[PDB]
Amino acid sequence: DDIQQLLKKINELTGIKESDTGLLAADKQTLQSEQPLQVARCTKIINADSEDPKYIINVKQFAKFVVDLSDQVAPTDIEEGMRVGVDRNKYQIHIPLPPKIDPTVTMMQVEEKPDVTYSDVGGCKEQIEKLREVVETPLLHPERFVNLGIEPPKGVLLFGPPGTGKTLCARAVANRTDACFIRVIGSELVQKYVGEGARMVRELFEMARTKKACLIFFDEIDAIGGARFDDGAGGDNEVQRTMLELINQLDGFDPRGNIKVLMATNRPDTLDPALMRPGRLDRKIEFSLPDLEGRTHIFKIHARSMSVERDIRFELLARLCPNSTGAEIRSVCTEAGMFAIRARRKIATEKDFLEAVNKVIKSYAKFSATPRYMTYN
Amino acid sequence: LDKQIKEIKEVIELPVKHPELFEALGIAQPKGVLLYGPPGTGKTLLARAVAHHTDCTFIRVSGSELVQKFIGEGARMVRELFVMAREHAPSIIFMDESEVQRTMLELLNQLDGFEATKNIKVIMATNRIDILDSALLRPGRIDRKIEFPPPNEEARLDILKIHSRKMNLTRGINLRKIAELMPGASGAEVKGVCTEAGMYALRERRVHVTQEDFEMAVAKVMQKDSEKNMSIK
Amino acid sequence: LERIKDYLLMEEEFIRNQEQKQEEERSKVDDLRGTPMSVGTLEEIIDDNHAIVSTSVGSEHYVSILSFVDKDLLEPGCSVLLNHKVHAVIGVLMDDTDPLVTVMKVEKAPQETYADIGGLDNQIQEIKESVELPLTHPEYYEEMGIKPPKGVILYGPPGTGKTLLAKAVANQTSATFLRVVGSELIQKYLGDGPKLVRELFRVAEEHAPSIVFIDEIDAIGTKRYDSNSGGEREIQRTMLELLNQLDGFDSRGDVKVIMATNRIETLDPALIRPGRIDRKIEFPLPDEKTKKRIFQIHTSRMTLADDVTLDDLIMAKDDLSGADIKAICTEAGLMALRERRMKVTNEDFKKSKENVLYKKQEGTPEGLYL
Amino acid sequence: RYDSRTTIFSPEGRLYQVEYAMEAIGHAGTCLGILANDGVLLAAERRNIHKLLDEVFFSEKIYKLNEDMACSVAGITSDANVLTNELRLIAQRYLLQYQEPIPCEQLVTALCDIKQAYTQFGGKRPFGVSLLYIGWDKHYGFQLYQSDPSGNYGGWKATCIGNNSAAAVSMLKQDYKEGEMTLKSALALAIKVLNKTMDVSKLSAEKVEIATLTRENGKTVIRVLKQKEVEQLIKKHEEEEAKAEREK
Amino acid sequence: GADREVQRILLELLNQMDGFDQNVNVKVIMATNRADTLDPALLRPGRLDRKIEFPLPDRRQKRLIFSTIT
Amino acid sequence: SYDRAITVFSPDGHLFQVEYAQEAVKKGSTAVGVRGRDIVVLGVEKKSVAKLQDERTVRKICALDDNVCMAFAGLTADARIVINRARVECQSHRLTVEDPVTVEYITRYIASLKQRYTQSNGRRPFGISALIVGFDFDGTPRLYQTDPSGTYHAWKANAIGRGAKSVREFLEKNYTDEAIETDDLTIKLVIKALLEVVQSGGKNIELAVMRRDQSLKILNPEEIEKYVAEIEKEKEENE
Amino acid sequence: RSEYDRGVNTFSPEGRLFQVEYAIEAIKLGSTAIGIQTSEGVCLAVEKRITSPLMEPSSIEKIVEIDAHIGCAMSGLIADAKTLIDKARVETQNHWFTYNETMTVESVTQAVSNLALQFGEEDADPGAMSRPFGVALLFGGVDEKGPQLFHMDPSGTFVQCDARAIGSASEGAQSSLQEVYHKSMTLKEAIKSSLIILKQVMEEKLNATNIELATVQPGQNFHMFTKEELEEVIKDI
Amino acid sequence: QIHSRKMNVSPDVNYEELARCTDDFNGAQCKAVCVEAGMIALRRGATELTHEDYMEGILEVQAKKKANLQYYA
Amino acid sequence: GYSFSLTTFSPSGKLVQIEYALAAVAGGAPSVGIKAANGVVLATEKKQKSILYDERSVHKVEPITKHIGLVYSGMGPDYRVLVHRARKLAQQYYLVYQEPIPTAQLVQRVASV
Ligand SMILES: Nc1ncnc2c1ncn2[C@@H]1O[C@H](COP(=O)(O)OP(=O)(O)OP(=O)(O)O)[C@@H](O)[C@H]1O
Ligand SMILES: Nc1ncnc2c1ncn2[C@@H]1O[C@H](COP(=O)(O)OP(=O)(O)OP(=O)(O)O)[C@@H](O)[C@H]1O
Repeated sequence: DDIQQLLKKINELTGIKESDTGLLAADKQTLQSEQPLQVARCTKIINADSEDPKYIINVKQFAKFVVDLSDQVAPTDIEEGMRVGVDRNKYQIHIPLPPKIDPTVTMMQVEEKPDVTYSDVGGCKEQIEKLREVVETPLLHPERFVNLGIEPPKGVLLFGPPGTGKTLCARAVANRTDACFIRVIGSELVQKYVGEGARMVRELFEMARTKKACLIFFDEIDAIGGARFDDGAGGDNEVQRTMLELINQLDGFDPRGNIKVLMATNRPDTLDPALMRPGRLDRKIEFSLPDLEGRTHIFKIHARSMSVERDIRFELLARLCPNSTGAEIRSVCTEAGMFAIRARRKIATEKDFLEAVNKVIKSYAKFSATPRYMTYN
Repeated sequence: LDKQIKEIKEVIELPVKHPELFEALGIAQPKGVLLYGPPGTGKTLLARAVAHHTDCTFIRVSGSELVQKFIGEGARMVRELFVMAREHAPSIIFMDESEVQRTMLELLNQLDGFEATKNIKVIMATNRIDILDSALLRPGRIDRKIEFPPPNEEARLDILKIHSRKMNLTRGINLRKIAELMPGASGAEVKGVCTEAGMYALRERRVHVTQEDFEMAVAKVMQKDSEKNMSIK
Repeated sequence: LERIKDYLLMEEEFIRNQEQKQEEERSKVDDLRGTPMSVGTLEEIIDDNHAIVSTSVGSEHYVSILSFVDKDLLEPGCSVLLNHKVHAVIGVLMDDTDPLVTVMKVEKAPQETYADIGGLDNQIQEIKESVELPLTHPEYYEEMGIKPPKGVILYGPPGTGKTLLAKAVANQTSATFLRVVGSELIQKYLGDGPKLVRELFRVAEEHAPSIVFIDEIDAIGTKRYDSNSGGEREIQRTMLELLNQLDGFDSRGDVKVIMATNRIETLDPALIRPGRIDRKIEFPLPDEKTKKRIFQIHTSRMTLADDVTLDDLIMAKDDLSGADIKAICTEAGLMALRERRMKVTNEDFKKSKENVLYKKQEGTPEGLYL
Repeated sequence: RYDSRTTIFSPEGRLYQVEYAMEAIGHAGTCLGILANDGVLLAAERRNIHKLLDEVFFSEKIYKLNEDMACSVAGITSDANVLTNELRLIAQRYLLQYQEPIPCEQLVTALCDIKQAYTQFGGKRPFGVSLLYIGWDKHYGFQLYQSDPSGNYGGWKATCIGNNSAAAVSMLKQDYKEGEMTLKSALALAIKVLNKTMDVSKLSAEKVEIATLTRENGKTVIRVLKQKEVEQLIKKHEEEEAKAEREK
Repeated sequence: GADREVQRILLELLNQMDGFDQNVNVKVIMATNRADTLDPALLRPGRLDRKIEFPLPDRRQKRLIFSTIT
Repeated sequence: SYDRAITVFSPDGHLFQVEYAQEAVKKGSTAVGVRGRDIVVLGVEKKSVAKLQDERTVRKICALDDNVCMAFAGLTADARIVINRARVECQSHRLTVEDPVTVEYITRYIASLKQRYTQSNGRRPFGISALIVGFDFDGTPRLYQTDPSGTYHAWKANAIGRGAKSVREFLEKNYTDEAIETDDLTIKLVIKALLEVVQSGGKNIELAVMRRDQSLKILNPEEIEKYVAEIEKEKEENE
Repeated sequence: RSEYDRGVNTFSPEGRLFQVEYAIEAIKLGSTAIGIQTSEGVCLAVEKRITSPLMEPSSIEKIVEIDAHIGCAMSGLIADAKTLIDKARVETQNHWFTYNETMTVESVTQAVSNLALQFGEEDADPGAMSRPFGVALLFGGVDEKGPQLFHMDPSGTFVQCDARAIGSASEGAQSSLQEVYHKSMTLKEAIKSSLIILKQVMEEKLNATNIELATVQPGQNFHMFTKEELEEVIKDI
Repeated sequence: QIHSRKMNVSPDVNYEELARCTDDFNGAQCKAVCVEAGMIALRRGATELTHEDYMEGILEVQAKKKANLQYYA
Repeated sequence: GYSFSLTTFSPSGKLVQIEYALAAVAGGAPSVGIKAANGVVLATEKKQKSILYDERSVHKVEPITKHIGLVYSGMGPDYRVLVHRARKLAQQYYLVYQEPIPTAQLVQRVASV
């Protein structure tokens, strides 16, 4: 109780301290001019007329306004189908407005480069090769394709078991793309308003068209309504419209033109048939569980950073992993280091990995990995 | 159901009235009640009676799922109900159903015991305990699982007297025999015997209920079902 | 009667929290700012200082900015504050996250350290190496070359106290702890719910070291089954956004995820994979030694008769959970109070176990058969 | 899931179809037996009593299988008729080969091996019948046995199978005395156990079937008590309850 | 389960039927020949208090129906 | 692939229905066996007396022939069938070859019967893992165990049934050349190993001994108690 | 897979036979066995992988004697291997009985394969072998032609191999074998080579209990249970 | 043939056999076999596309993938 | 999965297919049997769907032995098969024991069929 009193006394002391403690030219001349300065609400012109132009503008939700040009403007500068700013009080186009950037679509563009080389991805040479000629070689050297008169697929679908490396390869392509890479946020495409997301998909293609040669990565295609049950309830009707808008813009009545689309799905079966149909996505690069040479290579790349005895045999460790995804092989390397940290040995040994191989695969409830059955030897 | 009432009083009335006794004991107050009866007789009467004699806010949430991810509202059935119970610190919530899985999980996280103020006692009163999820049945979420048995011959007499209080029973009526005549009654059935017997008098245009009227009513309330040649086994 | 001092400490703490302009420069800004200021998105930036600002009414008029403290913070997607009438950008953009995200952040953990938990020591070791140890001693992981495991799943039968480990982590964590149920993403509006998952993660990155607890993850992500009837849960889209945040392009920075499920088989394979849950922790029903520590901890702060045999209750009955042990201890105290004895006899504990375990009926004729 | 074929084994090594059949025995007339020093007894509940049904057949749930053995059947009616015939056949087949009445444990093991086979072979469903065996053999004396649809069997001083078996087993375990059963006392235990297990009030003679096996003059004399004999035992139990009144 | 949702309706109706405005009783008349919604709980006194079974018109009852229609 | 069907394989390569049969063995009462220089001994647990039930009928340890005895762990009825077939073969081996069945032959016969059920649908693999301990002609003591998979192995000492793994770990440390030194010391090793997983019941043990020159005898309950007391005294002496 | 793996009766749309491939997978569960054929003779080496100290080493039979001139090594299901091993033992003796001569290693491999092929003939012993066997057998023997090593697979397919590996780590062993094997290798050189490869591909250290070795050469008989020389050869290497 | 008109197909290629192999193929998939065959020849640096290159395209379009499996040889 | 087979047990009660067979028996022409002190009288409702059907052709009450007769309610084709088998078993008894089959025994033998 005395110890509790000491804390209460400490709180009382803090209360005494708090009570005792209690006991640019922009903000100058410019403000006087700024308050009178008038506003000009943005609006979009749809048409123009002879003699008095009488340009009629839809504000954005208000009305079609027949507004004459403002006195201090050039009639030629105001143009049909051009965003403009109209003062509410003077009801005239005081100043024209530059075209809307639509920043949310601009945000999805990667802009930065992920620092992953193709070297880090391992055990999938064939999958890398297939991606190289739909992503890097057609863009880097189109002449070879033209010589055989063969068009590039212009579309790729990466599908495989989870943790295989589909996205890891995609970030590697982004590192050396030498062309705009547009990662797409799947949730962003779904929107509260009906078909608001569909409008965004048109913008996505429009942005892609403006840039010359760009690759769009629709990771998690299932998020972008990648199914078309389209039942009578039509709960997914808004998303289904968004999916169809992507399909038409992707191909039909003039397709991507210079856009290569990379789509990655853990479950390929769920994807809607129209998207799966080629032309929209000509290549079907499925990633697969790595073979023993691949399993050794993934172990070597993951363990190169870790400090370990030089005599460790990755081939034995890979053999002990019968069907392991790349992520699980990475999990063995990290777990092996954690066991060495637990015993406080700075340099790990082969035994540490074997304990990890049991922990990452056998210890997990795989059941097949842990054997209690004598059955087979 | 006097023993059952006392257990209900221990879980709800005792912690709220005397928090210090629990602190002195060193035991955390019980926060869960489940009332389950195969007939289920008396489970609401206890919950409604607790509601009259409570001295605490009583919230009744026997409704199903209209909110959550339906076009309705979000987290109304569970997150909102607990927040309202927080505003009134002495609060008891009576649930009459395990509903849609996401909602049931939200009830479990609210009932886990993050309520430092607590003072929230849930008198869940649903029959068919077997169907109920083990996580809901887990003792921390529901401390007590009181069982309401079909009324015993003594109990049936007591229920018969309670529902015969206003009836003008003629002298010579044997209430004890009438309880014996209906075995394994559902209690509500004992209430039924009185209502049907009174109607026999009403059709006869008399307010004087008689022993025969109770006996005839016992037969009318009682229901018997049989099938023939399916008596294999 | 030392309670009065403790109550005073709590009241004093609340008072302390309750007790937690320039002569000309501030007054000029006060005049410049409107009595009501409306906050709206910034759509376009123009060098003249008149920048297009989007609003709920959509008036995007270019508006001058005169911010005394700084006007260089303007960015696309920033929520600028504008005068109700003039609509000019008043000054530094408002910087507050969405309200639903604010509720998750937890500053006070009721439970103490791992001391209350008993017999889950192996489970404690795993949570510490993934959560507490990397922050306390970052050098060890770098020297090994290992990158610390960032994700953990706690899976166990009901009442194994998986949540208790999470409460213990909250008690001793440098990282801000965001406690979000998996069932707290029921947003009715199409969209919004996957966006809320993005919001929780962006806040975690803003708070730098952070621990995310998602109790009852079964609701947010299970199976990833097809639409079937065509109702379309949209929950699968929400889970996919969480899957994207944990390991879907970019990086997770320094955010650690703890997730708890009564049933782990139902959870979809992609979510429960290395890279989203590097370490997996299993809580088994307590055995005998684990039961002894739990029984002692629950009865530590109560009157105990010499007659009571803690070992007898633990050995005689096998199957009771850690929560069940606490319930037996609370029930035993109530059993004694019925006899008006504050002290608890061995008889009370024996009666208590029977009352708590009446709903648990298991097994069929599997006795003579094997 | 792992149901249908008796052949499939659940991931927990459980044969659900066999388990379902063992649970099914519950929906059947109560059958109970007491070992009884100097005797043995089988008691059954005659369910489905109706005014029109004749009940001409001697017995209904009690069938002799040999000069010195008998069984009471609880389970699917058709399966019972199949098993009773086979049990009768095995008894005579042993007599033909060895000219001695079959030892009781052996008759039970043989039917149990047949019942066991149905569970191991895919085509057939497991038998839905469980039965109690009363007999005297020179090797082990008076014995009582129980068989299960699973094919497992056991020897019990007292046991019950149909309807409220657990209630009878609980009543039997407390009331039964080892070595002091003394036949007439065992008959009383049966009437008292029957009153508790049956929901029937007053345990009328028609509802109960009692068969007693005794060794008289070196010859087993299986007898099914007539209604008048059953009635006197019921009246004695009722009188004993009247003596219990006031004292209880 | 699918069937569970229909069961949820039976529970919701049972909760409403319980005791409704005693004196201003909301009398409920049910004519469903369905055993699935005919749970013992619906048949319990306090829910469907009175049960009336309608026999096929026999002689005399038929004579009345025929006379009225003719 | 599919768990339900004895013959369907799995993409990994497993006949799951056979493995599901092994589970029934684990749920069976624990049984242990040791190979002694002259006294091979098998121990059983879980007498599990049921009050009004006679225990002569329960027979977890059943002899197959004079020189060979067996203890089953798993479904009781399936075990009765395998024991009887093994008993018939032992007599038939004497009719076909006038020499007593070597222990290996009867274990190979039991393995073959078990494998034949595994091979085709329409039959359920037997849920038992019998331990066969006996002395062959030429007086060599041997212990073998048969899995439900139809495999058979020879073990110096082994445990089957509930808590078999715990008993084996105990034997790994306890089993030594010294322990089999004396006939009583071998009986003691079975009792000590059985006691660890038999709980504190003590009475719930039915160790049976094969003299390897005489016949199988089930130890008297009193004799078993005397060994248990002797073990307690030795533990006290160590303290 | 994607269905069509329910029976060997069904055929894949691709035309592949599933179940036969699944049985080929079962061999991987087996311990590695390495066989090298040289003019001096055939050497067979196996990883015993003893599960427990208590279990007797002899009961695990990874190398067995089909006949004096033929020895076999099995990776895969133990029970399945026994049925095939018995047939080879009866057949070698029956060929002696009918033809008074030693059966060639290739002919025994062919005879065993004939039973292996009947995954579902639907005529032979109906109710037997409804599924493919899961064992790969390496048959090493010296016949009239000379030392010969033959590998059979669960699908009834057999081939003569100068050097071969079966079981888990077979893939690793084969790659090592191609580098080590040469036509002039002596049996002694091959025996050292097999254990060196076995040590690299087995997690446990190659102690004498861990590895069982066998050698059949024209001058001697089966001699396929080197005993206590398992210690001698390992120590020298 | 219509899609491959631009590409330098060998005269040896027989479209009818390829068509018989491509059962249940949508027209776009038939175009895909031609497009992939051109890249497959490009990978080996072939001046012209042989029938076997077209067969490889059919497998890649089906995503079947091909390898020696034994139990076949 | 249950109610489609008689080879599998109900996951609780009894095989439904036998109960469905009882439903077909219930959908049958009424059959009344009255045992009396000196005899047994059996009867059935034989109504032809149309006047054309001859009432002197197939007979619902058919003798099985001189002293034994059978009546049926249920599917008519199935009855003829058991009418023949019951009659045959009565003849096999006469050949084996030279006595007309007792009625109780015939019922047991017919039931086994
Ligand atoms: N072949 C590989 N080489 C290197 N690292 C790999 C490989 N495969 C997986 N990884 C590891 O797994 C993670 C990469 O997973 P990635 O980003 O490809 O997503 P994914 O899990 O395949 O996608 P999804 O969840 O959609 O199935 C990283 O930890 C990476 O190091
Ligand atoms: N002991 C009793 N004394 C008097 N009336 C009783 C008694 N028990 C039950 N009743 C009457 O019968 C009704 C039966 O209520 P019961 O609990 O069976 O169902 P309910 O009202 O739907 O509640 P719940 O859903 O919790 O079971 C009571 O509401 C009351 O009207």
